[PDB]
Amino acid sequence: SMEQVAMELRLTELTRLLRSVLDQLQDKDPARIFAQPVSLKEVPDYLDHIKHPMDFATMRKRLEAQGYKNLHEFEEDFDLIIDNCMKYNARDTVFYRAAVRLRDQGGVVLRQARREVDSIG
Repeated sequence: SMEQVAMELRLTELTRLLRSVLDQLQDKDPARIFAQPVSLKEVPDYLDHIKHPMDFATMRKRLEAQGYKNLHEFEEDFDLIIDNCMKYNARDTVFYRAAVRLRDQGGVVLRQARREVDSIG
């Protein structure tokens, strides 16, 4: 149906806007602390601590499959990245600190992304 195509075009254009958002957020992580999944070979206890691991590569795979239906879903995954790290790592660590800085800087980007998604529909 044409209605199904039109919905698919809207998902495509959301995907485009979320790719730009993802790029901008990842630039706020110049150390690449959040680029890849935590390795269970190197942190074998991780899944005892953190139930839903997340990282930028995993988000990018979901994005390229058009797997985010709305901005809320994408924000949920970004928040997991930050929140997971702030639980596993202590306040005095480079990891925790990196997460705080990513959260603070990413807020700016997400605030305007929300206006854009609402505005364009």
